[PDB]
Amino acid sequence: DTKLLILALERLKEAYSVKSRLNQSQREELGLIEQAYDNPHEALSRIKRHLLTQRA
Amino acid sequence: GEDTWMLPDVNERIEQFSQEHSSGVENEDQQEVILVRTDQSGRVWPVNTKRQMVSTHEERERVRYFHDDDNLSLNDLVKNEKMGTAENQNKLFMRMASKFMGKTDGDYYTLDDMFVSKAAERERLGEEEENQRKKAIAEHRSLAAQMEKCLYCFDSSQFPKHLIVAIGVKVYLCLPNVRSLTEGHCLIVPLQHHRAATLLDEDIWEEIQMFRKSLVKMFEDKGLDCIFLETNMSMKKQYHMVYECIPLPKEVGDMAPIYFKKAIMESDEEWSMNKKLIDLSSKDIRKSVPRGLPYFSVDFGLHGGFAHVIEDQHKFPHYFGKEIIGGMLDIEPRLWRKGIRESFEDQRKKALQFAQWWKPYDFTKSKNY
Amino acid sequence: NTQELLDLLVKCENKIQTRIKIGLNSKMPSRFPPVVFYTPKELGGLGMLSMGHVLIPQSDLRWSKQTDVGITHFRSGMSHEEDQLIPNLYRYIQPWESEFIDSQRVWAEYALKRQEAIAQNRRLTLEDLEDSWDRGIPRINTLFQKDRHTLAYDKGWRVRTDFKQYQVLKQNPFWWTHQRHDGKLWNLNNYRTDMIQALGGVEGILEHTLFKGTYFPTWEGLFWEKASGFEESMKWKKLTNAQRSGLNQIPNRRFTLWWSPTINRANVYVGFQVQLDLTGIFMHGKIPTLKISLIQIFRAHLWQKIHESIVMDLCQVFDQELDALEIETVQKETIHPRKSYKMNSSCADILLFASYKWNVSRPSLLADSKDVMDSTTTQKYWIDIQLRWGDYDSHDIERYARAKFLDYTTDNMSIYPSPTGVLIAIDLAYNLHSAYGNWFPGSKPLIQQAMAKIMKANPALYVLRERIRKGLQLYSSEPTEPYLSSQNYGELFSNQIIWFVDDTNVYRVTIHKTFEGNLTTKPINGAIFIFNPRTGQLFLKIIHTSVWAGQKRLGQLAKWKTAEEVAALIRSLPVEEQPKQIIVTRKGMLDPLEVHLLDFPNIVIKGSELQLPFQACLKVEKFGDLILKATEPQMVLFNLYDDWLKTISSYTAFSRLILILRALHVNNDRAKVILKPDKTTITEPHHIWPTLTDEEWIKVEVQLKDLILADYGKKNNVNVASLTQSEIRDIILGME
Amino acid sequence: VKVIDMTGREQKVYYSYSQI
Repeated sequence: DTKLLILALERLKEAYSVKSRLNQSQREELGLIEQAYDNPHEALSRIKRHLLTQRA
Repeated sequence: GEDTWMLPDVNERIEQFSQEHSSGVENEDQQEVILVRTDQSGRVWPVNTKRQMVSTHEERERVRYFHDDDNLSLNDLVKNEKMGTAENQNKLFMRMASKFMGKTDGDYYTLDDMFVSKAAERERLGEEEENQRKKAIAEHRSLAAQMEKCLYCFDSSQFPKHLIVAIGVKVYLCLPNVRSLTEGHCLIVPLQHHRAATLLDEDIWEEIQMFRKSLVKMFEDKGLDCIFLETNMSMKKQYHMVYECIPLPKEVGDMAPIYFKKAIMESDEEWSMNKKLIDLSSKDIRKSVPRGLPYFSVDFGLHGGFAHVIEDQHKFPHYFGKEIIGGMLDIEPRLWRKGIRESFEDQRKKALQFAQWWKPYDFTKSKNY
Repeated sequence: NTQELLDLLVKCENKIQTRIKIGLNSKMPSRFPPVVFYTPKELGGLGMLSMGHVLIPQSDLRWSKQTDVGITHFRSGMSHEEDQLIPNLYRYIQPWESEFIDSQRVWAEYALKRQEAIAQNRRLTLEDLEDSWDRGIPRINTLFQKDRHTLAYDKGWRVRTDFKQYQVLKQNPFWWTHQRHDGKLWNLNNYRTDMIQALGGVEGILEHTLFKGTYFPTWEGLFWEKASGFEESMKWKKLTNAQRSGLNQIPNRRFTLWWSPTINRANVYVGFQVQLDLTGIFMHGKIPTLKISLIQIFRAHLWQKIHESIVMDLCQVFDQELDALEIETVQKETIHPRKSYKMNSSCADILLFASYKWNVSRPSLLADSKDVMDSTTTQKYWIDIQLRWGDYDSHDIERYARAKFLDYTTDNMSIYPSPTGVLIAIDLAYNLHSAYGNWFPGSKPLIQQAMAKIMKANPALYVLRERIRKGLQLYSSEPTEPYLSSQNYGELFSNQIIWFVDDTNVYRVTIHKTFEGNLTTKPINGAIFIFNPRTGQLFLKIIHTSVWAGQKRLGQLAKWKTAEEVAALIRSLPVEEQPKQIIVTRKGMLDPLEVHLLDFPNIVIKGSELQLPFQACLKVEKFGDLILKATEPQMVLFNLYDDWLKTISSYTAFSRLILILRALHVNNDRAKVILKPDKTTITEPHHIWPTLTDEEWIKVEVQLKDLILADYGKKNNVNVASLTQSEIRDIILGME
Repeated sequence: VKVIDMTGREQKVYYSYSQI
């Protein structure tokens, strides 16, 4: 699972290689990415909780 | 004992130093701190201390293009040009970058015509005042702010004080603040900020190489190998110099030239100007990278490795040297991006294990009777 | 095979090249040189890839260089052919049909290679591998990818990258591949390598550039920058984006400056021309930012300040060589300032009065070696100095010199004292110089030696060169004035006054604990070390700790303060005692010392790569006690040869001195045992070293040498016995 | 500025370097 998480985050961050000029929604995305790197067992529990319960 | 505990051998060398006892002002909240400006090349220099569009023309004739052109003597070009501004180009540009200029309509009022018209006098020694505020207060506050939050700056706020193993004369050995990527991770750090090895002086670089040669000898008798990393980012942020040492097994360190050859060539901008992958095998860092522009460099034990003049800072991570090593050793990503902190007194007694490795190899004293 | 598409490639290439042209105006007038596009980025060109049958004009292969013989011309590559024709990509890109066959070899051949290597029980290494680094559809080099262990889970990756177009608003041409799994899949090193040969080699390209103007020694160690110009975050965060019409042009500044001897050509921008009002530089057309960049470089009347400098510094030779020639006296005309860029005619700059009458040789080049025919012509001789700013079409200086000489002398637009004279011509864009005119005995080799000195020594040229360099943001690794090295050492004992200067023990610092247990650092007293090798004279200015009060900390100004002390000394020392050369152990001191000694331009300043053992000498107790007990700054003097020069040759005495200090550096008290083999050995109390006979000195010299070599062997981990006597001597002298 | 000659068999004190 941890290996699959790292690959997921890397191909997310590749969208932001273009420029340093970011809006609010994009800065929030990089914040969430960095947290997932810093604490994988957080994000993995949160991802799995989404699948079981989120529908709207 | 958080404020008091240290390795005995470090305390002894402190006792040995102890036994040897047997222009502008800027009043920074109490003290006095003499004004200094740094150039691109990292040199230190002291800082000395209506409109009418100016009479730019003589009678149907042009005789100056700046109001102060006629005052400077022959040598006063020379003195300034040896200690000058980093660039003096943007200062005209930044003024003409202000709005309400109209526009250059192609011909008749080119950017040249604008520039020549702009070159009137700054208001009553305004050039000196703007230079004074930029060179003095801005650099000194930035330097002081970094100094206060510095890890490696000896007497600063945080300073773990017990990860010190050695203390030579002007550099020392330290151990990292975080969970320490490999087993015997250690650092070679100078006392003062110098930001680079090319900005160092000869005596300090000679003393780093004595530590460098000795650490290889220690790990070779245990059967390991060494990689010495130096990452220097852009020289405007004033980070402290650190010369890392990351030991890893022999059967992986044989591969280490190959992996870095690949990584450096792919590391950065395609269509880069500066012809990537400088070879440091023979000439060494001090005379293969110019003084005062950023670089990454890597060394493989005794034999020098590669260097890479970084450009476009945002695409080249500061953790780059650790990342490649953490790949091939198959370590999980947290250990080099942002680190993992340790137990603040308990787990940081790895220095007991590391000092008893480095006891036969100590060169920083002669009192070993 | 798709001839319809090849025509489109030629069309697209020509369009984008026109877009560059409009950025430099030009409009319809053709003959724009192709060199600026296709020159690789490392040489400062745009690095354009070519896919059309463009060709270089045969005029562009010319290049030239000046050496001690004079100028020499070269004409690269051509025997007769116009066939220099800027390589296509396609020849250097491997067909798919060959790729799909080669991949069945190399992925099998590698498999055998590692199988025997692991049977050999050793790691596969770069020398085994460079022959097949870059082959196979999965490229062989992908095995050494940073994170290969985790990429083994990245299934579905080709589908994913094709679908990225529905998420990322950019578009990318490599939708079919990625370097993580396929590798690079092309390589154009070979393309770049012979693009240079097509354009006429590296030496042929650089004539089209300002490179010669910057006066770097050679093009090897050069580096560019693009991270600290105007293009910082300031440029992009600045409000009012509609301002980007004037300052939209300004990133091109460097490119326009660098290539300027071929953008500014008369043969390209046919039309009316102008002269920049404080310079000799002609301009053709309105280049968008060259006029800005030149006015910056020549700011504050630099043209006149080059000219009148060179006039005075040339006259300074004739101000000394009065009896070397049949001349009585010389005079400086101090004529009106604007003649330095009055191109229409010139007066003389300098005037010379014979004893009676020379012989006039003939009107001839500075390189013309011999013979005489012209009438003796009493009293009057003159020289003129011409500056110019050349370009590619007319950088020949010798044709220029002879042309201007005839033009002014044949008609009344100029006044000179006599027909017997010469004019020097200097092209500041290429640092070429030559002269044409009349000569007299001895004067011709004298002018040769004078000009050869001027073109490296002159401060005003140094101003110009540094401004071009800093304006180009172009940096170098190795270039400096020549280091002091082993083979120079005999020159140190010449009759000139020479000083060594060392500052390594100025800003010493002591760690100590506070009484609160927290650590900190105290500064302590230092000294400035100044020494004379051919006389033994030493000076020692003690720097007491109190001078850094308020400052303290990082001690930033210490090097600047060090130069102040040296300059204060030399200013107050008598003029005849002043050094001819100052040699400094640490290269960082060179710039502070130079600035403070500009009032005395006779002083040569030279850096050493060869280090010397002076650092250890200040730990000798006879000196250490004095520095510690001192409480105010004061100078102290010593002679390190106690009495040796009364019988011993100076370089042999120097050898003894170097030996002693080096031995003390490496093994300290053990060297003292060689100095004090019995406690009953004796000295005068004034002396640094014991009273001994010459035989006794020879005995200990061998012993100290043997210690130094043994310690050299130990720390180099190598046998000493292979070293020759000369290699031993070099290791003692400082470094091999 | 005080100077302290210690070049040999006598000790001398100059008070400006032009005296040297």
